Amino acid sequence: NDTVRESSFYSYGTDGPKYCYVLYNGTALKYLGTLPPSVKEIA
Amino acid sequence: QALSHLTVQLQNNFQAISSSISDIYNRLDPPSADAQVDRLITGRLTALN
Amino acid sequence: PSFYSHTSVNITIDLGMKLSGYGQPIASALSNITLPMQDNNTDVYCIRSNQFSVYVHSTCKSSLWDNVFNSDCTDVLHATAVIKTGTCPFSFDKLNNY
Ligand SMILES: *[C@@H]1O[C@H](CO)[C@@H](O[C@@H]2O[C@H](CO)[C@@H](O)[C@H](O)[C@H]2NC(C)=O)[C@H](O)[C@H]1NC(C)=O
Ligand SMILES: CCCCCC/C=C\CCCCCCCC(=O)O
Ligand SMILES: *[C@@H]1O[C@H](CO)[C@@H](O)[C@H](O)[C@H]1NC(C)=O
Ligand SMILES: *[C@@H]1O[C@H](CO)[C@@H](O)[C@H](O)[C@H]1NC(C)=O
Ligand SMILES: *[C@@H]1O[C@H](CO)[C@@H](O)[C@H](O)[C@H]1NC(C)=O
Ligand SMILES: *[C@@H]1O[C@H](CO)[C@@H](O)[C@H](O)[C@H]1NC(C)=O
Repeated sequence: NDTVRESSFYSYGTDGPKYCYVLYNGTALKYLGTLPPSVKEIA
Repeated sequence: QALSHLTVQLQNNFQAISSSISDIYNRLDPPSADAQVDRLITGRLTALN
Repeated sequence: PSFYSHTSVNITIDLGMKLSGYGQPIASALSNITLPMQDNNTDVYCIRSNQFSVYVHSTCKSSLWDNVFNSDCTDVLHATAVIKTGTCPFSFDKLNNY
């Protein structure tokens, strides 16, 4: 629910924008963006 | 079919890096860009003929 | 969307010039190219950030038919380093064009 800095971890660890990341060793490696409201399938 | 073929002929590279003139001018210096664009010009003229 | 991380790549080109017997400036093949230091070396540089920019810094020196560059280039022997496309599908000056 909050932006995570590069090579960092979530600070506070429900309703609002969600920022998605790829984690390798508990640290943010790639930023994927916000979750769009119209996701219908993930392959 | 004739119009369809004429329209689809615009995707031919004609031995160039790209079929988009804007991409060529955004990726290359003008001296090389002109040489790249000349091939597309010739191919499109042949298709029109 | 992506992370923001910018890297500047400075390429240093040291040129050697001389005067030929016909009165024309000749650029020596002993000119040196220096890349930013990476992994304890300065000959290969790979981009490891999301965004990058490229810059060229040129220096000029002169010798007298002895490959001993110890004097600054004069008005006749002054030269500037440039990078041309060659065989690449893109030019160096267009690398900063997204
Ligand atoms: C490019 O670098 C080379 C060395 O890699 C320089 O050649 C040396 O020059 C010094 C004096 O600056 C001499 O004492 C050495 O004997 C030279 N070494 C060799 C192997 O020739 C060269 O001068 C540099 N070129 C320019 C234009 O700066
Ligand atoms: C749920 C875990 C993975 C989430 C990944 C989210 C990252 C990027 C999403 C990009 C936008 C997708 C848009 C799909 C098209 C549409 O909006 O209909
Ligand atoms: C995200 O959730 C945590 C835990 O409830 C909360 O402390 C924080 O304020 C939230 N952040 C935002 C931007 O809403
Ligand atoms: C992962 O991070 C931990 C600290 O959170 C560190 O001790 C460990 O060495 C890291 N592992 C790798 C494989 O880098
Ligand atoms: C490259 O040179 C510029 C000035 O031209 C300087 O500000 C910058 O820090 C240099 N980059 C590196 C990585 O040293
Ligand atoms: C790089 O070289 C330095 C000395 O210049 C040395 O201390 C260091 O260990 C080297 N790095 C390596 C081997 O990863």
